[PDB]
Amino acid sequence: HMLSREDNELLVRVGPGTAMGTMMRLYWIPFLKSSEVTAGGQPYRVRLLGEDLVAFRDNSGNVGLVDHTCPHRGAPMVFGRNENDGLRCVYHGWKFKVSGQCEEMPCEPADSPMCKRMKIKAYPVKERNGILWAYMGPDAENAPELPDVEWNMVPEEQVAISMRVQECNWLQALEGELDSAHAAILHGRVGEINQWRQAQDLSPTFECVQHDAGISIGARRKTPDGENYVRVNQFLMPFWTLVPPQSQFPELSGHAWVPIDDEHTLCLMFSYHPAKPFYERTRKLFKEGHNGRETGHHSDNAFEKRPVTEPYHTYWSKFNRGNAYQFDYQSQVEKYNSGMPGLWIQDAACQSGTTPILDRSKEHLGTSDTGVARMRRVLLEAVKKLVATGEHPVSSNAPAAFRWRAVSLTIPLGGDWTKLGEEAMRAEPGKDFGYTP
Amino acid sequence: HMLSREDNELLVRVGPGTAMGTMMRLYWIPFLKSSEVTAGGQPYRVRLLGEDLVAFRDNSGNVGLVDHTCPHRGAPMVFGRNENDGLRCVYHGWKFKVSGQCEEMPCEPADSPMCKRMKIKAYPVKERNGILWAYMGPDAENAPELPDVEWNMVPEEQVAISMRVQECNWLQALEGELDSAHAAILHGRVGEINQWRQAQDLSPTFECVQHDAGISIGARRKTPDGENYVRVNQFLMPFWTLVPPQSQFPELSGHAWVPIDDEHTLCLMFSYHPAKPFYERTRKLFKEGHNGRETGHHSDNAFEKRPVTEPYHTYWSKFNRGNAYQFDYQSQVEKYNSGMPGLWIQDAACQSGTTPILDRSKEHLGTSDTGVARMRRVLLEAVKKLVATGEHPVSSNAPAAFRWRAVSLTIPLGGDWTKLGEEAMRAEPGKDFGYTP
Amino acid sequence: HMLSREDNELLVRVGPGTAMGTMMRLYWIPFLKSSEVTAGGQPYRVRLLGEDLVAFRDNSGNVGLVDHTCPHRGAPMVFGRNENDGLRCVYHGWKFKVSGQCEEMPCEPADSPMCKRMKIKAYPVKERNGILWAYMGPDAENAPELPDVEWNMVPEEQVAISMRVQECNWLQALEGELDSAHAAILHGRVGEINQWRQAQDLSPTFECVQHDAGISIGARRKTPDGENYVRVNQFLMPFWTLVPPQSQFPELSGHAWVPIDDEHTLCLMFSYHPAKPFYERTRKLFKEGHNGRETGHHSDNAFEKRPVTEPYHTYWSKFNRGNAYQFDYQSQVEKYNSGMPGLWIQDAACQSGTTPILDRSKEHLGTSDTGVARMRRVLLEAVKKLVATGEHPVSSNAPAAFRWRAVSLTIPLGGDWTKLGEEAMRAEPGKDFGYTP
Ligand SMILES: N[C@@H](CCC(=O)O)C(=O)O
Ligand SMILES: N[C@@H](CCC(=O)O)C(=O)O
Ligand SMILES: N[C@@H](CCC(=O)O)C(=O)O
Ligand code: FES
Ligand code: FES
Ligand code: FES
Ligand SMILES: [Fe+2]
Ligand SMILES: [Fe+2]
Ligand SMILES: [Fe+2]
Repeated sequence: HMLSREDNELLVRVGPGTAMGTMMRLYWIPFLKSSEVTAGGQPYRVRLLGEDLVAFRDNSGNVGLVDHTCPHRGAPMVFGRNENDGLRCVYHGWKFKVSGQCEEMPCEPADSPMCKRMKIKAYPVKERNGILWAYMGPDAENAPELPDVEWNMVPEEQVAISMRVQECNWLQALEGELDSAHAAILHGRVGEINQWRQAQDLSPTFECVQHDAGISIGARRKTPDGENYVRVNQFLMPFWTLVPPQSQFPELSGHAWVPIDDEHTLCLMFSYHPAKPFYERTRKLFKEGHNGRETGHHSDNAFEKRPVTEPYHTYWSKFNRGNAYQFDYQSQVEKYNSGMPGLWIQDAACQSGTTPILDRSKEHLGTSDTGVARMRRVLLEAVKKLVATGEHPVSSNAPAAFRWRAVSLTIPLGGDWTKLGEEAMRAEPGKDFGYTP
Repeated sequence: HMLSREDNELLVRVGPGTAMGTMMRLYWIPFLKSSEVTAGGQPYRVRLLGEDLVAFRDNSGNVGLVDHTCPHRGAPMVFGRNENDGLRCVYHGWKFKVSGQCEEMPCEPADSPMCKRMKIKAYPVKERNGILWAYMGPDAENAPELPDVEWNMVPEEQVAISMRVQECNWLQALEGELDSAHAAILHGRVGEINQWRQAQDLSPTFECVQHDAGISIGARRKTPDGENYVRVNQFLMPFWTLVPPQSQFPELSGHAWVPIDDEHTLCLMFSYHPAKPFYERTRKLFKEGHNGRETGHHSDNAFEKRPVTEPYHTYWSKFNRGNAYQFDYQSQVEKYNSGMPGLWIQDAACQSGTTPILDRSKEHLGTSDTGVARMRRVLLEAVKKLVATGEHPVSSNAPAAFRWRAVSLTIPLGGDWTKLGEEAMRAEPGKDFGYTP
Repeated sequence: HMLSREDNELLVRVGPGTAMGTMMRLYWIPFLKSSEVTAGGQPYRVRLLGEDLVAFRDNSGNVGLVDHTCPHRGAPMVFGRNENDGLRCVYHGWKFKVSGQCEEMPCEPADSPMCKRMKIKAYPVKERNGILWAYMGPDAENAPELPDVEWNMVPEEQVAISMRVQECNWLQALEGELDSAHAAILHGRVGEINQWRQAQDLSPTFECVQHDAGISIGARRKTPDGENYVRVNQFLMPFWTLVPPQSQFPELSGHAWVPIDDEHTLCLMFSYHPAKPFYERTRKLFKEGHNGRETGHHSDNAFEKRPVTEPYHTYWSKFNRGNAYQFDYQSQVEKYNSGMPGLWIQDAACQSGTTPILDRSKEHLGTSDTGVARMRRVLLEAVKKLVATGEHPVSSNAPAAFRWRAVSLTIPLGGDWTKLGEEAMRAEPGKDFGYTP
């Protein structure tokens, strides 16, 4: 469970040519909402796995993802003209299709073959249920299908999405969602029956079961009746977490914790009902805030302004390191265990720590980190095999391996959740929970 | 035409002791307007070729250029008292003349010889037609006269000047003014006869002729009548560009692209009539803006506020990297090929690229860069000889070599512009264009 | 007197494991006002000698000083809950006493021994006359008593305190207070009898006498009557300066110039009467400003806002590098030798120089720096012995060695101030000056 500086480096470094950056590049990356690029409209800057890029939707409705720098003499592609089914650099007129193929160089002789030989760096994009996905691996023609992540396979009326930039490395943010025991402590109310059933037993015991695409982490608690309440969080490779539903207005939430660069993470959150249209009231509260506080989702109107040249320029929060997440001491005294003004914010402020990259060689884990330690083991084993022998993880070529659900089961004391919950943990089209969360 | 990382380094690095910084130091540097330092008034911070300095005009009207740091115990010289024909550090009273010679140390015994031995680093300044020039080379007593650049030799009523800081390395900005084919593309209007004659032929062919002080770059276009329209841009060592005049209210513009440091450039722009007082209307539009947009010059009231301790503290634009040059997508859609709100801004946003120093080893040149490639050849050859054998460029000791003009000639198809334009490309006191631009 | 780059490095570097950082760690560090942490109230971030920490006062009134980072999984301790005589990280509930001992880990089994073995990095704090002191040395059980610095031993009604962050390395700020000749120059009025008696003789001669805890620096001036006026500034190890009193409303001022990190200094200033309650008018002017200008103390309401996560978040001035200390040229012309709007500000702007760490290998000292040079000699000798042989300075284990006062004596021409001022330079409980300042 104890990590060297070297192990820490293998996990946090995601830039081009790095171990973890190479392994991340074997998977499709969910990187933007469909709505963010309008056909023939403004391009949108992103940065993914350390690389600065520009997405645009052409007039025929197709999205390309290209270098942010023009390959001619280096002008910014975000200032290009998106029209006639291409993005054209305004400096000398080089025009690129969504594929990256250059289509015109107006300043060059018309006989010139330079144009047909020219490509801007570009990555294939797929689009599903309002989400754009990119494949950044070296062999696009050998890319598998999108992963069978249920949240992105249900009709859109069943799902609610948000995204935000968090100012820390991806893995310490991901860990925060495989950490069942934190929630009652960090997110609880001062003083006072209980508020969640997790509040009933503050020290779950842990059991973890590896499968082809990650690990199931069962947090086993005692119930005031001497049954077991098992919350099973799911990790799916390389950067997915699934959160076990609560009692009221039960839904399946989770994130892809997409590394923007070594210091920043795109926190793509989803909340879905597996079988019914999503709760209308919940949807609105995600978007507008709840009792004046952020939910687990980022609300729609609480982002700062950034220029178009910044990556994810519309996803930087008004709650950030530079203002200590608008921490409110008085509310910590009077009402909330933590004075951060919302659910995701409480998570972000803790997990982002006092520097953007956690040094795990300095940490001191307890039993509450059992699941965290086990998930790291999966990552490290995978990345090391990739470095040692060039072997890819099974899950990088197996879309059907992602058909998982987190579950919150009530079972006899000492029960085997892996058997009792076998069916409920299986994702299926339009199948309901199969139990009472 | 293909540059190594190493060649790129030789060109972009301008700090003390570097190859290009050594070669730049062989030439007089135009570095401030006369009006910027009033006799006995406030000193003004500058940084040139990587060095932080303070200019001041003493009570007798003479300008000195000295270290920004007091040589005693390091106090900032910009806070010194400019009076009694010296600048005096307020910490312990050391007073320096424009030459750098220390004149008084009030806290020292009056017998002490330390004072007469003490000099602050200082560089010789010359003043001509409202422009201050500095010589930063190691052997001031062997400095040639100022270069015979016509723009700075005409009476002031014939010339209009602006300066601005651009947040990129000097050479990529200079290149933008030896790049005839860019202009119709970057600076054109959406949709629609034509607007400039350059718009008639979007792919000039290129011919370049080296001379003692740089290179003449002839962009040859076709005319709708089967004559040739040749625009000859001029590069003069080490950092001058001359722009061929347009048809209406023809004038000769250009820049010295003065390296402030490796990441910043002082863009000193001049526009002159060679024989008549400058167009009054043009002058005002440079100063005030044109249809609410910047011209090629920076307007007088569109700079941000900076503290006196910053170099060129009054020349940082309100249009800058941090706000994406106030890019306006709607105007790009409706009216302008590029949505940057002015001529210089369109140039700056493209040429400054996505990082302050362009890596030319990553670029992909075409025929439109013929002149750019040829100018780099001149620079690289010069800097390499200087490194290899210590040989100075001819033009570093030949003021009369700078007597050039850019020209825009109409000539028979296939004509020899070098002969037909021989006289028009020669600068002479009060001589008119000698043709119709 | 001439320092190598290497000597400069030995003096300016104060982080963990460095020479000067090791030697500083042998002494108690005055680091906060008592009033800054209320019992059971908000914790307060500090950084000392390169280390980021959190101070808190528990419900029983005791102060702890702990790592700013939770030793579990790295959450910020400044967001912890200060209650029930501990500070508890909100992420997983780890609770720490003022000693650093962990008291609870709610998420762990109740049998678990991890808790009793766990400590957060913590340092012992002592409290005296409204000042909190920390011991950061490796052997706390062998720490001497607090130093017998009189300013912190008188009843509080005799003393006035301020603190501010200055954006430069500690030693160049400390030097400014062992530099008698600066004051009449930097702090004087334009044109015009005199204003201080230091203004009568602008070039004192210097004599220095080392003692166990530092050096006495006598600046000897001529009086308009042919007597001697000796101002004796005191340096006490490692970072104390004592300022000789003036004529009117004489008081003893000084600072501990506490290194926050290599680039920042906590300027803890004290002004006391040795025998009477402090002048009420003086006290108010320190707090409110004097004729609209800062005194030597920072006024109470001229700090910028910083988030709770910044060290010394309430001590960053509105007069700072980023705004050139609100320098006012017009006032420099009309009224003040230096246009900085106050006494400490004039000091700060000069001594902070043009970069945060002065490179002494580039300086050019004169006789006015005699005391500065001698104080450096004491520091360098001490730090070198510590590195060479592991020997600690005498003064690091001798509280009674700090019982010193600066003095401003009137004595016969050529007198021996060390004998004439022997008694006046001795600090004693409630003893008056023993002369007329
Ligand atoms: N995102 C949820 C996860 C809840 C859980 O792990 O049970 C939180 O931060 O509380
Ligand atoms: N400064 C002018 C140069 C014009 C030319 O090269 O012809 C521009 O940016 O358009
Ligand atoms: N802090 C005082 C010290 C005065 C002295 O050294 O005499 C000043 O800056 O002027
Ligand atoms: S820089 Fe993009 S076309 Fe020339
Ligand atoms: S620092 Fe300039 S005179 Fe002393
Ligand atoms: S990070 Fe502080 S208790 Fe877990
Ligand atoms: Fe949480
Ligand atoms: Fe241009
Ligand atoms: Fe002073």
